[PDB]
Amino acid sequence: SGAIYVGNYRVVNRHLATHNDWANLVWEDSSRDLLVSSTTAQGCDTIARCDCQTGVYYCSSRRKHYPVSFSKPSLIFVEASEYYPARYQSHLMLAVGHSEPGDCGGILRCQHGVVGIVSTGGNGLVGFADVRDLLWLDEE
Ligand SMILES: COc1ccccc1CC(=O)N1C[C@H](C(N)=O)[C@@H](C)C1
Ligand SMILES: [Zn+2]
Repeated sequence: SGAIYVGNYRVVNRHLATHNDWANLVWEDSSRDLLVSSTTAQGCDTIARCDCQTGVYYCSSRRKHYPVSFSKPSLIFVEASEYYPARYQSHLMLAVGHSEPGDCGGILRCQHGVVGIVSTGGNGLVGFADVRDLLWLDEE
């Protein structure tokens, strides 16, 4: 589990969105595994607007933050899970790192801010849904 809280937005994995998220929906995209809902309170996270390919992510199944090198956002084939069939997921970045299904939502960050959230993994890989192109998260 986990979310990004920037401005009056909450960014979560679409597959973990709650009824309150759907009832306060701003934007969702199944191909990216992302959903954004509105919040009453202002958040403290800031979004990175950069080209970093190194950062640090939070892994709840180890209670640890790990440094990682990750690929550029791309269209990658992801195997079937409890939440989606096997399909291509867009804007996904892969790294070598520990992950388990409930690690989705952990933040990946660089010196500029939040880069994305854990969305996929297995066998010593972890995949992150990028948010750096969603410029509207920084306003209104
Ligand atoms: C945290 O991910 C794992 C880690 C180890 C093993 C398996 C997983 C699960 C995993 O790969 N997915 C990909 C799915 C997607 N974003 O399409 C999502 C619903 C679950
Ligand atoms: Zn950066």
